[PDB]
Amino acid sequence: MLKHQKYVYVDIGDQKKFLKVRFLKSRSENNNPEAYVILDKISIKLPRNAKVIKYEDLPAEVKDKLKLKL
Amino acid sequence: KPAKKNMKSPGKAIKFLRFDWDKYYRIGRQERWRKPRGIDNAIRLELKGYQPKVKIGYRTDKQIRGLHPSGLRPILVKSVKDLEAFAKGKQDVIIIISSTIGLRKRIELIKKAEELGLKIANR
Amino acid sequence: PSYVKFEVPQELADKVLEAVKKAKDSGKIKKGTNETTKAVERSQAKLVVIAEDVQPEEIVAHLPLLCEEKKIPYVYVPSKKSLGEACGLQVAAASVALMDPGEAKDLVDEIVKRVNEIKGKSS
Amino acid sequence: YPILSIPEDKLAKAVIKNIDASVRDLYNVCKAIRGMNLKEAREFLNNVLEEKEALPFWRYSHGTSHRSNISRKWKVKSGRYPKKAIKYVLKLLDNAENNANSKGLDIDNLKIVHIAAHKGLVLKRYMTRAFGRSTRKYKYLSHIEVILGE
Amino acid sequence: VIVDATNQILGRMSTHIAKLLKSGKKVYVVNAEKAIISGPRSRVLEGYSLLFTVKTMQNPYRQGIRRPRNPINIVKRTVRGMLPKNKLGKQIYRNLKAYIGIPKELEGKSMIRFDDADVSRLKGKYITVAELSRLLGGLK
RNA sequence: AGCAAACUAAGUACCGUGAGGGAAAGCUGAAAAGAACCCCGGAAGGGGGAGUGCAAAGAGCCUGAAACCGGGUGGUUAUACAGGGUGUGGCUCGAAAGAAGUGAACCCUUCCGAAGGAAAGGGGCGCAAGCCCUUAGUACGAGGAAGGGCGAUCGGGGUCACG
RNA sequence: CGCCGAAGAAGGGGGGAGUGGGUCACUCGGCGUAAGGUUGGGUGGCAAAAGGGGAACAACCCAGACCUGGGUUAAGGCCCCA
RNA sequence: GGGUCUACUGAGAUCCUCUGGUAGGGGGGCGCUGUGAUGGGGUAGAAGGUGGGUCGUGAGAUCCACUGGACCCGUCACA
Repeated sequence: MLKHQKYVYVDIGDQKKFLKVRFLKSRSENNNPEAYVILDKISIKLPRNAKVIKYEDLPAEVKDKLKLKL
Repeated sequence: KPAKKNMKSPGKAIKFLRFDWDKYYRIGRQERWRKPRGIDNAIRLELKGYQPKVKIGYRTDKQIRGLHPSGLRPILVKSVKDLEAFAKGKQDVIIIISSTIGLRKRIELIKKAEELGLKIANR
Repeated sequence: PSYVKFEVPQELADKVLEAVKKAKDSGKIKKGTNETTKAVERSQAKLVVIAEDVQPEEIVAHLPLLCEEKKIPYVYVPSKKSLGEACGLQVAAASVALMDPGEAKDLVDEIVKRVNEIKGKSS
Repeated sequence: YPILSIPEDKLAKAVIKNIDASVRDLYNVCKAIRGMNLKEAREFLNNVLEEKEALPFWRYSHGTSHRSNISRKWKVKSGRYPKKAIKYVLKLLDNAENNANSKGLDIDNLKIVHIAAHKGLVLKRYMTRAFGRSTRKYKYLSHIEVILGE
Repeated sequence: VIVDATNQILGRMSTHIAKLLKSGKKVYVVNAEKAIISGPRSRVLEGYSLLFTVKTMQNPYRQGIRRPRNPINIVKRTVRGMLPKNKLGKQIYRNLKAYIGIPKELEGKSMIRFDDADVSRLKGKYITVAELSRLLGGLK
């Protein structure tokens, strides 16, 4: 189901835990916050066909709601 | 409340799998129970130590019979409308948001609970 | 907000959490109301965080007066779930106290002094 | 394509399709050189190609008996020469370093980190025993994959 | 833990060994050739001779095989064949040692007897262990 | 399965000298966009790398179970059993889905107490083996209640040791 | 006398069956010397009756398994296996 | 099983009592596929599969991660 790339997993510390939210290919921006809706689903292993994003890749505005969970 | 766990932990339930599930794989993956209607069969004869034949006597207590493991009452939901008919109030039941509901409907659906003080498991 | 006495803006209460985050790593933190409350009586506490959303409230409502009589600073924080994860816990935590900031010396202090004026105008 | 631990840019993957090599004998091959460096492995096979020493079997031993050419791999004393099999394996690993050469690696310091043995595809023919009967004479194919890296 | 079987009844002395065995403490026996069995010479040999297959002997005692004829062979089967048949029964049997005379390094330690196994409890007509191997095939 | 028949031909291939009997076999995505191009091999819709495209499980093409076999993860073996449930453990997985920091797990302390049910001492009796009254239905107790102290894993899954 | 009975009912009617090869133990027969033979009377299991002992066991003794837990007991046994 | 309360028809309280099991009879309950409906609903985030939580004596139910890539359940009644 991940192959649709209608989800994106979050890399934090690249350790053995991973976070996932639903990405928006629309909204056309790199700083757009609304293209990202935070959920609460920490995952043990990185899924096979998953698409990975780095924590530093996030817009700085959204780091706030996330680093606390880190 | 303190008398919730004090029968399940000592009264350790039994998987109750089919008679002779161990030998042949054609049963194990079936992973259920049946009543052996045989003659030379064993458990129907109640021979010792053979995951003894199911019987009614192993019930759970009616005070908690089918209670949610958190103690509340398990009742499911399927759409926004079902919420209003919550029984009594948030004090004795817990809700399982649909296993199949969509997120674009979940986001509003989930918000409806905590504003009413409900308890949600599949958050 | 029954036990809550004065309002703290979000821009201030949030600033506690990263210090709390900066506390757990290289300092001592108590999790558990029966433990955290004992810190006040043992006078071992220095900073206290209180969640203004508990239910019921009397389990935490008695802390603000008992901590005040020993003249120890404390603050109200939005969500126990946010605090619970800040405790590295998968579940919320209601009462948490600061045993030692460790490396958090330079930021715990101004929080204590810069909340007094809010309480200073709050009598 | 199993192990994905070491960073990929230092790995070489090459695979082969539907080749005549009785997997019954191929089982030795993957356990033959697993983790050994390619260099000695290549001639190790060549050594067995002209019977300097045999090759170990581990359990499919029926038919093949003790040589006097086997002590490198310890408890093994079952030796048989799988040339029609092993020829492919040499032929297969040849296709490997082409990838390695493609991406700028060091040939000598490479590691056989995964070698794959697998059932091939099935071909259907019928033998002919006596008494107006018929029997099974299927020709068993094979697929062998290998993972090379530094 | 060390026990002397001098002037003790092997069958009787055997018993409290076993409980010590089931206890889980390592034991020893010395001067085992000094136990006795009630009965006249004919029977006690005959009651043992019946089991023979062949004669010879060609190792140090260590085997423990289907037919005992060394002086400290006989004690073992009498103590072994009186032990649990479950897996620990074998494992407990590993913790027993047999001896003739006195091992040097165990002299300076205590020993105990089983009063129930005293010869005095028996009327008479007994034979010492070491006498058996003379007839049983033990050159010693 | 649906008449045999949904398919490149179905009474077709075929078995029978003959009247006759009588099969099997569907899905590429919407658009072939069918992987141009570069390296290996001679080649193989073969390998590798790149590219198309939401997605390539891209020709053997929807989804893809087991019996199977191979690599790996986790335990684990050459004094020794079939197996399973069972007690004690050891080692391992534990993101969510179960408990749980609004207190798990673990220690104490106090209390209540079913049936049932002691012992030392005392005295007496019996050759002895013991009993009799007392100590006493007391201590004890299956179960259940309170407090405290401790402080975060337990429940759970896998294997193995031995009973 | 005793027991069941209007909480749960002498008689009457009605729907639906399987069952017609038994065996053994004890006990009183017959046939036959005999027989884990056959053939009768009475009782008991078993058949369809687990659980404990007899070494394992359809029938021998104890004794009829709603379940978990505690305790006391039966037939038997109490040197070790246990 | 037998002797009190509520409900546009099943749900509660209390008391006594009964508790091996084939041939056989009888009482009640879950699942599969379709029809009618159905406060009803659910869907490009379904179905199914794999593994694993939780409910239920069970019959089974129900859930979480992933895979999938286009249609699918709850209740009643009926076949």
